[PDB]
Amino acid sequence: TTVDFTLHKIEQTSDEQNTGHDLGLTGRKPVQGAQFKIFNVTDAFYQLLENHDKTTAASMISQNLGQYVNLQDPNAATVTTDADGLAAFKGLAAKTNGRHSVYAFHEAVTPQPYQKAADMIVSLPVRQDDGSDLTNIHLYPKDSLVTKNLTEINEQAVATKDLHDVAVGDVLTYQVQFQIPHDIGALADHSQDTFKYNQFKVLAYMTKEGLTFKALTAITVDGQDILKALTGKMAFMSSNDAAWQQTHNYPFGFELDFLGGTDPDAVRNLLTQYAGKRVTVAYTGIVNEKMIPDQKVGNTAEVSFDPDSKITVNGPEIQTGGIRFFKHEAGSSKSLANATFILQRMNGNVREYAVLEGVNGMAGTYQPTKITWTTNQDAATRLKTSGAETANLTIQGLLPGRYTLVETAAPEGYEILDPTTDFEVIAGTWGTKTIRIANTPVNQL
Repeated sequence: TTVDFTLHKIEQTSDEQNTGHDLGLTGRKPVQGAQFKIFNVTDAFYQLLENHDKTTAASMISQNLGQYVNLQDPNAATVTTDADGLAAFKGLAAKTNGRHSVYAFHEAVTPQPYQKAADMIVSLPVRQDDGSDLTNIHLYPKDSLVTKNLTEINEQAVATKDLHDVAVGDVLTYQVQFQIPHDIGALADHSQDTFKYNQFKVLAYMTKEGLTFKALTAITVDGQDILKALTGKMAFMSSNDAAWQQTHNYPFGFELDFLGGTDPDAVRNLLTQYAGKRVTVAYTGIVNEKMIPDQKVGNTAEVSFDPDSKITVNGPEIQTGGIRFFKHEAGSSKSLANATFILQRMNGNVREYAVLEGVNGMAGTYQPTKITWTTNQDAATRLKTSGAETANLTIQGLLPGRYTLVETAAPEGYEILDPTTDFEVIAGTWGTKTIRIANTPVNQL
């Protein structure tokens, strides 16, 4: 007599069981391209069963399957999940050497950006509220999705999306969610003293200049803050440290390893308490003067447990606005230096004026570290034009929206023509055109 195993590979995004029956239209998301191997573990299971009870025997095999079977086995039948997450092992022996057969299921390959489902075993038979046994046994393995996201801007929450308009000086809270393996505390297969896992590296980075690393806000799992307990027992590094430029050359980022630090055994035990559960690693970065327009910068995140393999996920991109002006003489393209402006906006029937930080010495181009807005007009930063050729006043790090450039003082020898120049900042770009501004020469005597 024979038996079938239908697998229903599903996505997991939270903390979470196999009745053996079909659960029908569950309304959950499938996972295609996950290879599972099958192993008959009957003999090895029953040899364990002499000393240990059934739950203990199963636990023992769940961790360290490669101890009890050969995982790199050509003989072992492999099945890959299809577009609906379906995969079936057909035609297995319901009994093996006089006992009801016990089969194990190892996820051999696990697609991006998913962590593997636990190694599960099934001891036959599975029976119902009438004593009849199943012929086809439905299993619902769970691949935990690795995510990355931008969650807060200046400590305020924001609607999740793939492209965020920022302002220079903004603090951006990013997050990386991922699973703690169910076999984290396990020892290596065929080893008494060495551990299975000896690396648990999370590596976030931008390949472009926009951000500057601030901090590592929190680490949370099961609604518990871990970081406070963790810090000093794990290897940590940001792009602010000189160690970063040796191992990487990414402009921004950080690399945390739980099992790469001073006290890896201590952490492994803590990690085991929440084994299987999903952690979240929050970190902040600040938008610097090197964040420019016509630029979309995301970060990536590389979760890994060895140098050989890694799970890579991408978060949302960020861009910021800029604008150029060309202050000229009326009826020519002669550049006019030392024309004085201030930047204005409305804030609901109320006028505000821009104050720029980190802006001294700068004349033509302005590349501030922050911008704030005051109703006291005399406190606004007075902008000066250069003698530059195609554009002699540029400003960056603005949010998209509507502004007004207000000429406070014309350059000497000239009178103001258009005192108030209304203009729109376009999302993530320098804008449609460089905005020309004429000035009338007064032929003085």
